[PDB]
Amino acid sequence: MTKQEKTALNMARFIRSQTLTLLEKLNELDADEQADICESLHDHADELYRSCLASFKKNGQIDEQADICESLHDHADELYRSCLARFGGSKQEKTALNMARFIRSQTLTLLEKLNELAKG
Ligand SMILES: [Zn+2]
Repeated sequence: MTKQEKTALNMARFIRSQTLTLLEKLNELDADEQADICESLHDHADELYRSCLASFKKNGQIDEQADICESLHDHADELYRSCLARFGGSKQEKTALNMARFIRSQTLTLLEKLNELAKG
């Protein structure tokens, strides 16, 4: 596996955990809709990672992974969007929001590094 691939792999796994850490915080606020969205988000992160391991162990010939990540970014964005439309203004809520945004960003750059990888 190359440094490129590894970084991209190391970014995917990181997202699998973050979706879990934020899922926790989301449950405490009883933000049921958001918690539900984060789940699909987490489920997409599980498929994306697995798919990348498969490729990076054979050959970094990624293609579907890029497609997935796109769907992962959509959720991370949707998640952020919904949180930005229903949260009050407390500390607890402030954190769950910035983490949501943080994820959105991490999924953006992931998608980038994956695309720059599908073109060789
Ligand atoms: Zn999972």
